[PDB]
Amino acid sequence: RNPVGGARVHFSNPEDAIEVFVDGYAVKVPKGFTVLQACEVAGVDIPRFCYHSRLSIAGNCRMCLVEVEKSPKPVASCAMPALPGMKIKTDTPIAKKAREGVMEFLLMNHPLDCPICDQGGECDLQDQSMAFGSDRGRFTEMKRSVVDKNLGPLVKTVMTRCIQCTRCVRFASEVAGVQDLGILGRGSGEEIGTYVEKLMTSELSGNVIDICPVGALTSKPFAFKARNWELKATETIDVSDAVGSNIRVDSRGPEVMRIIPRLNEDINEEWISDKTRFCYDGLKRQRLSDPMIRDSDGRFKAVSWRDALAVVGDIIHQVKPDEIVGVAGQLSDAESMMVLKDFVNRMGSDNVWCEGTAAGVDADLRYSYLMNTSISGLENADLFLLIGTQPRVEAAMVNARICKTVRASNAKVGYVGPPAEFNYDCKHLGTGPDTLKEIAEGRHPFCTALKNAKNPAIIVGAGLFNRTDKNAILSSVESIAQANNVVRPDWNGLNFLLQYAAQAAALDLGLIQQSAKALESAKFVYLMGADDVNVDKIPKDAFVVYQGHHGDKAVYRANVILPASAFTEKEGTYENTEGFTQQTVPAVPTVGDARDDWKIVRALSEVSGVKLPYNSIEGVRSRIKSVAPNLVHTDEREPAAFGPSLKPECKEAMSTTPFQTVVENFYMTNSITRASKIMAQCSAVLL
Amino acid sequence: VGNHTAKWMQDRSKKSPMELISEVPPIKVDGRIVACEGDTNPALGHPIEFICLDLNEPAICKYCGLRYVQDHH
Amino acid sequence: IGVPPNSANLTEARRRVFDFFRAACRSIPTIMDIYNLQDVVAPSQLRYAISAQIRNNAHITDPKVIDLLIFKGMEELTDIVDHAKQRHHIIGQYVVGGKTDFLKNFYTSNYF
Amino acid sequence: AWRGSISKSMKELRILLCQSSPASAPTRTFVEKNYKDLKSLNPKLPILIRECSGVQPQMWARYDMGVERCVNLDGLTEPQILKALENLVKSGA
Amino acid sequence: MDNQFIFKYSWETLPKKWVKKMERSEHGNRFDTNTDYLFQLLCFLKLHTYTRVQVLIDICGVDYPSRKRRFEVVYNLLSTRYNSRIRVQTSADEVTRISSVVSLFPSAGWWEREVWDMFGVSFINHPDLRRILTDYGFEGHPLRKDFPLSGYVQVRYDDPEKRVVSEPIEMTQEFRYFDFA
Amino acid sequence: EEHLSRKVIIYSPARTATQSGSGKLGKWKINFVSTLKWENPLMGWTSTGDPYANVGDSALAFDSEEAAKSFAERHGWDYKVKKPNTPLLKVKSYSDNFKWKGNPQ
Ligand code: SF4
Ligand code: SF4
Ligand code: FES
Ligand SMILES: [Zn+2]
Repeated sequence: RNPVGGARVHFSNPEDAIEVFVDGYAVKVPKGFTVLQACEVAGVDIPRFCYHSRLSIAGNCRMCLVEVEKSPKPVASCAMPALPGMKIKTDTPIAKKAREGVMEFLLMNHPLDCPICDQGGECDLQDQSMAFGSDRGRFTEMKRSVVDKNLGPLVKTVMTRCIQCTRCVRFASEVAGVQDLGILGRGSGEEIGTYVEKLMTSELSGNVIDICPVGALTSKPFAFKARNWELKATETIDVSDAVGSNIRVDSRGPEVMRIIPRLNEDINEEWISDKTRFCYDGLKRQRLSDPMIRDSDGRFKAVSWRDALAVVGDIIHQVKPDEIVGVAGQLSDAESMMVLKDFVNRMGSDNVWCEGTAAGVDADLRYSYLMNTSISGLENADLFLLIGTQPRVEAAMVNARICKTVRASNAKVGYVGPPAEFNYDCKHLGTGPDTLKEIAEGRHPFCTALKNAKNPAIIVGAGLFNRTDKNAILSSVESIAQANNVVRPDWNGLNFLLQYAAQAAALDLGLIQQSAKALESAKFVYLMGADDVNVDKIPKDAFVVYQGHHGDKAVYRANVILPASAFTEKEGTYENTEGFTQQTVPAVPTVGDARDDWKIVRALSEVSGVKLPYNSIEGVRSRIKSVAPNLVHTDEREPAAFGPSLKPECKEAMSTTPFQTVVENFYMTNSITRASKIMAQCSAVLL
Repeated sequence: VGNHTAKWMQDRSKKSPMELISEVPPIKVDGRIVACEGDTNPALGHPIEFICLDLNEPAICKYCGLRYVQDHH
Repeated sequence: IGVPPNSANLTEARRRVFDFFRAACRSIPTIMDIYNLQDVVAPSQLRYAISAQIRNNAHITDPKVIDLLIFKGMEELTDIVDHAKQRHHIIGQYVVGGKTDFLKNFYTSNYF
Repeated sequence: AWRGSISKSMKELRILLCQSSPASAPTRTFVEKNYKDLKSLNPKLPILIRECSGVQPQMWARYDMGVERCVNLDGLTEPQILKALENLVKSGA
Repeated sequence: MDNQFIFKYSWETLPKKWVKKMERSEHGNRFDTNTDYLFQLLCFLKLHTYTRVQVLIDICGVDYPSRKRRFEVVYNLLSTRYNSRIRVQTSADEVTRISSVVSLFPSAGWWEREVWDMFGVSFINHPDLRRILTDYGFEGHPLRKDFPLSGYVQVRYDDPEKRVVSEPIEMTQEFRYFDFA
Repeated sequence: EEHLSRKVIIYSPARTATQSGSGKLGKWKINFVSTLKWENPLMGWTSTGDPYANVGDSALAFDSEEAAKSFAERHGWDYKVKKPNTPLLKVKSYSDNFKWKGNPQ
């Protein structure tokens, strides 16, 4: 029998396996599995409300009761460990009657507001009432009622629907790492709340909407807007950061209605950040929809594609080749970056790079800008040393993995960098490179803790990559790693945390800034979605072309605007921090006269007189095969082939400037988020 | 007058339902709980809704917009 | 008259192809009259279109596929002749009477 | 002295190889044996080592105007991978 | 003549190679047969003294895209002599012609035309096999699962040509698929 | 002809995150990536001109990867397969809620 949901079962050793019977059937499960898990392996779906596979067992809803032979009482399958020879029955009259009684108790005080409850149509309570207890209600007394609580602009609250499953409280304590929700009172009058007035400030707060089985906690911005049966589901990935969280995009017509997490055990474990979940509002706001050239009065005027491309092509031939600069945005896909690099190199320029701190790093070896441990591999670490990175605001899901590892395996965390608020206990070791020198020289309790660690993990933030003393910092970090045997054939504990979705693919493709001051001497600047570059460094007489879907400052400076597709409207290749390559899936049509980025670059190259040897995205990917073949081998995990030993020795001195903060505002990180009501309100109240 | 009502109502001669329901004074109740059916005949109203009156602010029936307050405290 | 059994091999299927092609060509004057094409297109262009349709499927090796294609061609010919739907430059499914394609498609739309 | 003049001749050098395949073993040995000296002698030359699970051992050089040349490294010994590099540096550059 | 007698007697009397599957159920007695034996089986059932299946009630196709032979052709038959009903089924694909039963049941003529129109299954020895329900010159077979509900073309009056004409479809409001599963 | 050359995706839709039940998995679909829709300028209704607007999610279905791949290759479409993500069952114990913190450090 196939396991429920195709769940995979891993056996450490076949000797450590026991035999249990689920409705006569023989199934084999690892030692330590619960009765419910054995039922799932058998393919039998046990109803449940309070149990969640990613949260500690509670056993309070009593909906998972089954009959076990020689047991006097019905058994809570979610909590009872499986034993050899156990005979589990799930469809006996005892189990059915227990389920009917529990369902009757659940619906006793439940409000009659399905037509106004957003959970309607995707409600576990409705389905289990239809299936297990198809008992005619007989409760005729007065129902209890509960007042609503204010939890912020993201989570809408209707507490009459709450069934006291305590999933939200356990999520807050165990996953979010922010203990704000509790269960107050006693008996039937117990109420989930914060007691004092306070809003849920965790960056993972939005997941309580997913985990709540009833409509007690719902998305406030999504409130009442649609029913689940009229939504089209598209399976794609997020581009808010360099994590590549798997998401499902729900749309109705040419509009994205909501974004909910998608299961991926290796990346985000059915969780997403609040930025990922609530940034969809900006997709329909301040969209660049038509090509524009600034008119005589210095005002933008809408034109056709041919006219704008002719203008850009004509003016790009009037500058020196070293005076052409192309910058790729943080949301750029690999195909457009490759086409941009080819176009700029074929005009005789080498000034192509991706916006962000890691613009001019050494990209020779792939280990030097990727999380070599892998996100799932972090759970095996016994010590964490974070150098110049705030994972909570830089990579929310990576920080969630670190917090989960700390909670479960009692791993230690040492932090070097500016003061920051962590959701887990961690020693502040210092603020800058002097701490790195101290760590290298030893004589510290954390130094011997690092030496006494079996699987230590160093995580270096990409924000340190733009410092003047970058080589010295990297050399010191690698010396620390070598002295403590951090990199071994059985353990790669050296990691570099990127911040932008496009950064990994850009580094793989070789989009590296050679001249450190090429922007200050440029006369033709192509900003392909690079809204985060500082545009006052551009000379006032330079011809600036902006291509993208949003924009605030670069749009003001741009002489020509070329509307581009958004990540929800195209199929593009993105690589995350750990070197995992994924592809987006189109969910909605583009707006106005927008085009895909690589299409725009290829069209301009043809207009400019350069003939690129590809006319489709397949040709672009075949070209990419000659540069970074790992970018076209999508959804594959591959270990590092080369390590620190090949790096040339560096003797640069160590500067005294402390580490700076990369993400000043978690909600304001990209042009999509900066065009959203909800993100602005979160910045206003949740920060 | 708000953005919600302006999406469908293109006549300003009459008050919108939002203003009309807001003009109905809160119903005073002896007790901390009240059940609203939206009609004197329950079969002609909306599904019964039990509303808690523990807060000082008037409590709103989520089906018909009627508002209730505790009479004494 | 009745639907024949499937061709046993490629030889008899080819014979059925030749019969269908002859029947299609012999009906060209009727089609020219029905659609008033005297001043629009030559009869040989119709013959050439039919033969080109036959040639574009010259790689087929399964006799059953050939038999089905012949049956569909006969039905389409019958509807063209017996139940003509006059348009102008179009009979049934055939149109009667310095930049690469990528740039034209890009100027057209974002869906190629 | 050609090894110290690679930057003057090409803008970018790429070496594609398989991590585990025997066909890529000479290329992996060449990288492990020569990258240190090549990068020390050419500190400003991007030498992109890109490994992929199923690619044939290849080596690419990118010159001016985006012109590129490629050499197939299959069936080659570590010193002949060095000759090919010298040829790429000295001719067409 | 009850469904127990029909099942047992047909097992005892029919040539074995004609029937691959026999179902006895309150939903109906069902015989499955290869396409090459369908005609002979139906002739036997019609002529044999103990069956006298004289009325062909209908023929219909069912599309199963997950199957190598995606089409299933169902023959619903009736014996007024014995007040009993029988269902006989065979499978088919997009290019394999099956035997017509018009010479056995004249009523089959139009039902076969319908199967060909709706699904694309062809019938050997059918005297006049052309589409019967769709518009003249229709392309495709609408009851196939992959055929879109609104089709591919629509018609409108064209004043410059002074006639009704066909163009590719354009939907003011697309059909909304509500997935309640 | 014109619609037989389009590119499609063969995939198995994953389980929704709003429900704990798993009864809609194991099905295989052919995504036609129909993303050309607009608003009718009379009533604001969502209009389309793509015949495969909803057939991939309403009618066409396949019980296995192989069946969908065979159908796509018989119809001549260019298809890419996306393997579905599946959960990893891990040893969980209710006793873990009361783990000893050890002697004070
Ligand atoms: S949670 Fe909402 S949809 Fe579910 S039973 Fe309660 S009111 Fe109905
Ligand atoms: S609010 Fe939802 S998740 Fe929290 S205890 Fe109530 S029903 Fe459970
Ligand atoms: S799921 Fe086991 S008691 Fe709730
Ligand atoms: Zn009411």
